[PDB]
Amino acid sequence: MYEGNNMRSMMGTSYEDSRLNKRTELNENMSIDTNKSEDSYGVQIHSLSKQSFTG
Amino acid sequence: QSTKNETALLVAKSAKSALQDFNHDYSKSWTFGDKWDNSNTMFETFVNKYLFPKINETLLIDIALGNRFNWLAKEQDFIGQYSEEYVIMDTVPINMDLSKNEELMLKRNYPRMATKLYGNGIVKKQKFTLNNNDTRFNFQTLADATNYALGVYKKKISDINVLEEKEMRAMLVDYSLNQLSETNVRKATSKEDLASKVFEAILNLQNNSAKYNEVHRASGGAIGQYTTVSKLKDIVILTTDSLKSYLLDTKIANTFQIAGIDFTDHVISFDDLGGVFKVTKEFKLQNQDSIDFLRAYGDYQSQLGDTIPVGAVFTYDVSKLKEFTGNVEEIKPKSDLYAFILDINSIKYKRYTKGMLKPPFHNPEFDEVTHWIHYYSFKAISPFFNKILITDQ
Amino acid sequence: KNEELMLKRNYPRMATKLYGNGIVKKQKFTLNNNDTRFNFQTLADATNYAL
Repeated sequence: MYEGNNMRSMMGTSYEDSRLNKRTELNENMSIDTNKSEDSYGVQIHSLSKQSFTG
Repeated sequence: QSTKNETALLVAKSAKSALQDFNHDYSKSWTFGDKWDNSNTMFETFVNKYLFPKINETLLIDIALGNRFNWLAKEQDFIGQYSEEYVIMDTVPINMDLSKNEELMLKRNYPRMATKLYGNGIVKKQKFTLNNNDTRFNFQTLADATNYALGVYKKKISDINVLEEKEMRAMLVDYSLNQLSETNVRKATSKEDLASKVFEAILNLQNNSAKYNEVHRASGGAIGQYTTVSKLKDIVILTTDSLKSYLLDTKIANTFQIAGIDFTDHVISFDDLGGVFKVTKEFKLQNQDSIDFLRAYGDYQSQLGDTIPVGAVFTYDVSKLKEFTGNVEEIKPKSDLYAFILDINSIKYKRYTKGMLKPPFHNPEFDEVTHWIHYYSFKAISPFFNKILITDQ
Repeated sequence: KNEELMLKRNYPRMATKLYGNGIVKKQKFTLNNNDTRFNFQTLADATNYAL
């Protein structure tokens, strides 16, 4: 409530939100597409996308 | 056995390695090289048997490692430390015995209360350190070094997810064992028995029971009863993955009317329900290899002589250390036959990750960049809801 | 703990495995133009043989 000048370099600006970023994820999905043995009644074994992890 | 091959002797002479040129305050400053042979090694080509071999690529295999919980993640705003909630206990009504004198209507009856005071969470921290001197002696291109620095950051934001996942399942298995006193355990007898006993226990959630909850260790709810039901949009059951595999290949397969009776949407599971450990007896650190083993997992800050309080966890296999046997106990089910059922909004998970990354610290006098990660997690079990364990006890 | 703990170095650990070379593989075949003509009744089936 008291103003003064709340903006100083750090810890005058840290007690507010302070740059919400990099949320801990379920962006790649778990327990839904993963942990899923609920696959369709298939027709053949067609292919599996070989991914080359490069970085 | 040994080897009289001269280039094997060259590899074995580690005195000329680059490692000796950083442990010491002075060194050689010129190199005369050496005649490198490839013959009688694992490094021959047919034509040119005198070249040092070549590496063509690296690829930096990385996996992203989710949480399986963070719809539980609500966000408080990092103020205060004590939070609590409370209920009113039941009062069964009484008959009208009019023979009693009329002035008791002046006498009072306050309602009764059971609270549960929780307290603070805990803040998790980890460091990592990008060098500019030793680490670039590898990485034949700079692009591999940039992918390296990116991938170490991505996996050090995945490990926090797998960490809080395994310690959540640690906390509620620990609550399943050391709490949840006498009624709500149910002894199964086989891997198919508790498959029936779970939806025996389902539909016991939804009768008005003064049992099935954990009021009897609240503040004022030591003596008295308290009734609560569930809704079936809210129940969460958990178990070993082998149990739900036995479910999904046996009962919903070999039966014939599974249009409505399939509770499998509320089944979360795990591979094994223990890799976690609990302190007893409040030891200290004495031996060198113990903290060296701690260095293998990121625990740098502990030294010899540092105590360990009784309420801590260790989250990986650490009990095989000679200084922990008898002091450290694994939170695990007893018999690989486990089904702990509850309702959601009985667990409280609440973290603060707003100021998560910190600014990097540059150390010029050894030329590194150090990053920290901080986040304030809190988790507990509210004891005011219906829960049933099923094991072999 | 002590406040000078922040200038301690925490290097990341990696785990490697190396791989050798592969194998180059080779096969050869030789066609003829003079006596091969003695075993066909057209030029078309000889070209079918060659393909």
